Amino acid sequence: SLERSFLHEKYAHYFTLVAISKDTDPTIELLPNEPYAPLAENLVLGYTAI
Amino acid sequence: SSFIVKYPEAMEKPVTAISYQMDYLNLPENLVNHYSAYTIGDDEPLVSDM
Amino acid sequence: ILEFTFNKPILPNGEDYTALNKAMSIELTGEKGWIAGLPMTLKSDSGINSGSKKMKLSLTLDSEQPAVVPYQTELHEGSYEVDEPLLRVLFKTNEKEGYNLYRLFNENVLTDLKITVEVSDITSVQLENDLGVLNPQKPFFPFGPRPIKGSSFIVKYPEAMEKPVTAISYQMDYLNLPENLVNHYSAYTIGDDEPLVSDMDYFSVKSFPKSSNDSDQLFSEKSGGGYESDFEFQIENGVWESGLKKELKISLERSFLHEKYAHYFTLVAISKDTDPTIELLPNEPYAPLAENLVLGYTAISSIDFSSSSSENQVSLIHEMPFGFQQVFTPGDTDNSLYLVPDYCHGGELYIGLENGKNLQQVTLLLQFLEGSENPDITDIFTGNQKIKWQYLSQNQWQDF
Repeated sequence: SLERSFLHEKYAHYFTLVAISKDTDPTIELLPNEPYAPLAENLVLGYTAI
Repeated sequence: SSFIVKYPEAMEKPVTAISYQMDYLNLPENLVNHYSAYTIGDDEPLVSDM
Repeated sequence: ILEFTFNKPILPNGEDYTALNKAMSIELTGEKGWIAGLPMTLKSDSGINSGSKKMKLSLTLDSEQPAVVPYQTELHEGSYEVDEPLLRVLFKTNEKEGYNLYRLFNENVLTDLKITVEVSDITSVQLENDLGVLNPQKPFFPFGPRPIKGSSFIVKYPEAMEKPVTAISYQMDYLNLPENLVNHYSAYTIGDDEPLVSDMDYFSVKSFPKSSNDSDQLFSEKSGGGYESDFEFQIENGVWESGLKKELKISLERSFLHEKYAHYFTLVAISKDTDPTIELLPNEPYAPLAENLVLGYTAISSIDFSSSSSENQVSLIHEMPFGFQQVFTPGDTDNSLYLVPDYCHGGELYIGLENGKNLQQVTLLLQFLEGSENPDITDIFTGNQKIKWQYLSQNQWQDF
């Protein structure tokens, strides 16, 4: 189980604040990147019993 | 949220050890730098390290 | 293509393909029965070199011909214990050439058989995405409608993958590709206005079966307008590399920037330094929609009939005037095989008996028309010569 989220719930809030700033001119480097969703493959299992 | 792995053939036996491996697909070059735009308080990053 | 190698030199005078077509006739087991007639004519590269120990046959089938299928007693009307397709060849004994090839092969032992099969213009293939199964008859999105780093495209064709394939390849066309893929993304820049897509190398792939192409670039220039793709694979000894799944898989190194469109669009629109114009707004990112996928392949088998420890996976059957015989089964070895049954000079009469038992006596009356013989023959069973008798056991003739 996950202890902490990947911040999907905050993207809209940070994006907005940068875009409407009156102190700085937004640049691509200041905008938030889309939050990561951990897509995966190749699951392999092994075991021992006695 | 969670992720569950099941394999009845092993679970019905007197298993002493069990393990698994996975690969990720489209992971960013640096997961910490990826969230540098997500800060609180006096511009302190939510994601400080791995 | 079929090659037959023997211990001895077959002929001083070699033979043209038009000579072989007067001596032999070849048929295959297909969907509706035997495939025969004009489609099974030997081609011009077939023939025999005089001093050679090797005979070559060559046959081709049009795309309009029925499929070649495993033998079925209910369809091909016979009684063979064969679970594979059959290729049958008979000699045209009516002709001098047919009769003479039969005699020439009676003693010249066969040692090696090589079989090569080449197939092209295959369209019934199976296609897959990371999202599922695609319909190849309609324009489809390899790598998805919204491609991402790491997404993939897979081509499968079981008929080839079950054979000792030495080579395999395919081709594709793209549909609504922009006039220039690099100029298309000129609005997508970083740092001091430096383009993310600087050239065509941006769009590259990984081939897991280890493609033989000269670069990893996804698009190749079409001799006409637009782009196509081309993927060639080679298997050095016909042996599929252990760990690969018998599928052809391509994956993307870099995305097509779908995830950035909103960000660049916004920044241009809200600029306080410049007035936005249509030339400054980003174009919608491309999704590589495609069609007309075509597959081709080559596979090769080679059998030394005398060698142990070899996968001699072929079955050999002899055709006889009133029946047949299994000669060589898969996995066998031998030292003396022939393509034909051996019939020596003379005459034979066969009598079949019904309802007897293995220890009973049989009394037979032979009623002749006495005197009805040719009086003008000098070879007439002099001395103690007489007619010989034998019985059949396990397909062998045995003396009483």
